[PDB]
Amino acid sequence: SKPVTVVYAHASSMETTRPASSASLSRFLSNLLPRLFLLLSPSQRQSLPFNFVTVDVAAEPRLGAFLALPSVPALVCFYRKKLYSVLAPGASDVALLRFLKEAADLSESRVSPENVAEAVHGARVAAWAERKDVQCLLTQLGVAMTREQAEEVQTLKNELVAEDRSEDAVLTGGRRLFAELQLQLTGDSPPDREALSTLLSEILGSALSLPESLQPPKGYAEQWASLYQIEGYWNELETSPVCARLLAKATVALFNHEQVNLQELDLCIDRASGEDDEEWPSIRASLSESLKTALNADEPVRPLDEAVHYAHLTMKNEKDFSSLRPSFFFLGSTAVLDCPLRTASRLRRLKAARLFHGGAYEEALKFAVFAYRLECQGPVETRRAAAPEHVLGKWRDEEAALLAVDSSHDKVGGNGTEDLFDQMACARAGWPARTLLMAMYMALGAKHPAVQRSRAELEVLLGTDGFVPVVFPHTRARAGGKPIMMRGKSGKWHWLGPYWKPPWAPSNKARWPTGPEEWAWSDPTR
Amino acid sequence: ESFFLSLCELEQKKRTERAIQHSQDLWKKRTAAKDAHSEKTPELYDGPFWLKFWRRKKRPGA
Amino acid sequence: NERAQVPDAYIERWHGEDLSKLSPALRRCLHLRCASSKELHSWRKLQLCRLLQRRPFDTGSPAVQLACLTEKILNVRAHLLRHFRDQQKKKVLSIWLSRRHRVMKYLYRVDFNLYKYVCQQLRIKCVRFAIPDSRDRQRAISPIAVDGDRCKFLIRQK
Amino acid sequence: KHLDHVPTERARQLAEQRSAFEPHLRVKLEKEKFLR
Amino acid sequence: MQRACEMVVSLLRVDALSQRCPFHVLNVQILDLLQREGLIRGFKVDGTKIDILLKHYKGAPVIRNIRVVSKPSRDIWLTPHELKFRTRFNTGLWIMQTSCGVISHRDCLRMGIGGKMLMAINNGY
Amino acid sequence: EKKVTQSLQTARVSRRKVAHVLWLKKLQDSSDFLQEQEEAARGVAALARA
Amino acid sequence: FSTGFDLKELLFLAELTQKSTEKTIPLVALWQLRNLCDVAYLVHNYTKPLIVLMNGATAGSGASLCCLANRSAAYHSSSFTCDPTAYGW
Repeated sequence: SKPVTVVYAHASSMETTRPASSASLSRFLSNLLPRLFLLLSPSQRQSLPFNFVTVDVAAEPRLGAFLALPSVPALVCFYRKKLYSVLAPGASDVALLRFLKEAADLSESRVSPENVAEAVHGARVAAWAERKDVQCLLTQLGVAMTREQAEEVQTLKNELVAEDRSEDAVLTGGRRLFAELQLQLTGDSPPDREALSTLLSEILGSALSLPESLQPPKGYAEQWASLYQIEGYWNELETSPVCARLLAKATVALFNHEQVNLQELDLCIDRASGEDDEEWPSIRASLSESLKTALNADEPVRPLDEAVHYAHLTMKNEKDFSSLRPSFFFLGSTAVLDCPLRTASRLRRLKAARLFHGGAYEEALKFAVFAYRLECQGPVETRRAAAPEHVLGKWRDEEAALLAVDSSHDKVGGNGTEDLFDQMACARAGWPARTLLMAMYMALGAKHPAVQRSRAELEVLLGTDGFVPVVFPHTRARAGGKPIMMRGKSGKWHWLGPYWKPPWAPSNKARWPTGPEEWAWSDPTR
Repeated sequence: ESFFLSLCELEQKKRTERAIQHSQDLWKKRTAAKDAHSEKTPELYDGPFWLKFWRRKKRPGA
Repeated sequence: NERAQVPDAYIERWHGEDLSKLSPALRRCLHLRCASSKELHSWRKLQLCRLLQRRPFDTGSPAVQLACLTEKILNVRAHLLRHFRDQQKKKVLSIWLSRRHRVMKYLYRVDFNLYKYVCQQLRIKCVRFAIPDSRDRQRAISPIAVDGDRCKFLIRQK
Repeated sequence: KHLDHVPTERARQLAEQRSAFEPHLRVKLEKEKFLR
Repeated sequence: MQRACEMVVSLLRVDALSQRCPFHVLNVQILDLLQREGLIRGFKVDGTKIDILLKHYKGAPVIRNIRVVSKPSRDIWLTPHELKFRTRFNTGLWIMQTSCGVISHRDCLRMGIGGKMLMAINNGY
Repeated sequence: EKKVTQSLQTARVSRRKVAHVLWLKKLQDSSDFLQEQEEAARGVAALARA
Repeated sequence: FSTGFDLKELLFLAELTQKSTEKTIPLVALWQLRNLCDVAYLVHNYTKPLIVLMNGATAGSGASLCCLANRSAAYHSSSFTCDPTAYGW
């Protein structure tokens, strides 16, 4: 069906005895429309670019209220069942032509400009413009289509916003950069890591958040005026959830690689159980050169929205000292492939990226929780259930469960370098196991069924569901002093005025139990 | 084949499912209330002023 | 003169997405040049906050609060220059100056590396809190002269 | 301090309710008998 | 330590059945000793505050006099041989804070360890 | 869990800003002189070039 | 009400006892059984009145703490269920 539908509203019922205005416009409109395209005959209703439909305002009360037209008659346009600009009555002849010209452009022969004067003048006996596409027209067409995820039609409009124009960059510049990212994330094959790094640098305005493996090659009124200059389109990622959603998509896809195999990867998952065994010669001596490379590749330790200008700052004097640091991440080397626990965790991440790109959403979240808990809870993860009454540290702990464990329980998880305890002290530290999991909740939203189900699962799997924080009130003392009125014949206040509520006053509900009256205003927005 | 060991497997598995469903419903209602509060005009106080609550009478003497 | 400068930017985060729906005539009104003092002052806070923003929609962190308080102190100081009979606000300025001093003490013990980085960007005289301050005024701390680099007429006297 | 584990009133109430699969608080009125 | 001295005002009431008290780790341990002697009917931690019941007998309450010895601004210490002189020919209850937990004055002399006088219950001059 | 609230905050502010755009559109429509001056401006532009 | 040594505890005592060829009863099995007899005899031989009320429903063999008491009581909100043959105990 035609996406553009022009609705012509008029009231000709009252003028059945004496036409005044309703019939005057019909005579001119019916004679001009056919000439500009070359109530109406059905044959000529199919060659038009928009659906011309007429409705009587003074015939149906339900429809009259929906449009809510202050005047009569007036032309109202529509596009994919959405309100558009409305042409008010009493306008000049130039205004009418303008409205029709834009109506036929949204749907996307026509009369050439050289023969426009004769068509309009000759149609008045019964009793296009040279401007190119409007800037707002293209922007309004791309904002709505991106939700549909087009493949071939999206590329065309992307190329028609920058060519031999170089005239509008403060308005259309924001959408141009984000439009290219969607196209790159639509192809079946994995996107190019190098291509994404260059594109994302401009949007964020800094390369510090990007991984080191994809970073680029290594007066008085002027000095103080450069402090408020921030390079980066942050406004697009704060007041537009649609725009901010695409940002999380790139983070998930960055964990993927190029030289990978689906069959090989699948087979290796089962073999490497990540137990106390230093991986058998069966697994260590069965890895190809392609897989080895992937494992060693860099990944974003922190999200893109965290530490965008101070990521390179060291964190040496932000740690805690403790001789007791038991962990499974100990094999005489910091290398990924030189650890059994780390090796298993890595494999999971690879498969998660492929599933998300293909379309599998529910299955993708399963691997993310698997890996996050693997390194957190230790090798003991096969037991897919709640903690077996082993949650220590609670008030009035039972002695039965204390004797059912040993030193094994004391071992803490974490990442290779840091641990759980280090993260508690330093708020800037992080590890990939958390960045990957956090990149998925925002990508699919917070109200998504699957996201909601996975969010609650983590609480029960970690054995901490039903936590109630305890916080005490704060002191009632505040700065300043009591109200004081200046003495003398000059009545004036010193610190505070009459409208001052002390910190020891009762609640407003008890002071005004009557509440607003029936005749009171329900909107104090004066 | 152990009869006592298998009993604990079912008890723990069933308990996990009950918590997951309960938590999901609790979070849904928790966020629903906050959304409504952040989409209404602030209520302007119009009750009696606090003119008598300024001065107080604490314990006399020491 | 510096406080009266109006850069080429927008208020209320009026990105080009929404501004495209308005007429060119109407867009002038929304520019910073046509904005008021309240809108102009608010814009400066947003730019500085993003420089030390840990996560989107987060202003309670000590890093953000340190920058926000700095802009508020200068805003009141500029007003006192034009208005000199407003003696009621003289007491309010002291409260903010002392409040900002306590923030530095707390941030110094929790994060030392970050405390130095924030001072360089804002050109604020970094001071360490490792020993108690003496009672002598000739060697004690002075919250008024914290921004010695930005202010050259409020350092010391005789 | 907010992460501390202290036994509150609402904390125990939620634990009992979680056991009941999708058994709530109930009250009883005074027994008024004319034969007494 | 300050919250400990705030319990005497609430527990020292005649026309009352139950009184609230701020929650504290040290306060919980004190109530246990008093209940053993039969001075408190019972108590319950209601979260941010603890609800403690009051015991009465023939109208008058079981507690008639409370004396606070230890204060946050200082610390009273007595040797095993000095506590006996202080506490003699009396039925009072003195809370002693020893290294091995909290015990009454009667048990402190039995072990012979140097305790700390916190408060007095049913004490005269 | 903090990341979950980030998405909700963006949606909440987005709805508030949407209502603001509607108010400004009313002014434009309701304004007569704005349209009249704008209309005139455009006409002269093409005549000078032609 | 008091369920009286629920079936969950008895399951562990059965498999452990029958695991060995000699069927030697472990110490834990007899320790719990003997304790049940001590409490049952004390309530019956109480030297002072023992008032008890069954406010809840009784399932299985769990009425020993009310029937053997010196002064037993009941009310409308009470029940008596005892089906040992179903559980084979």
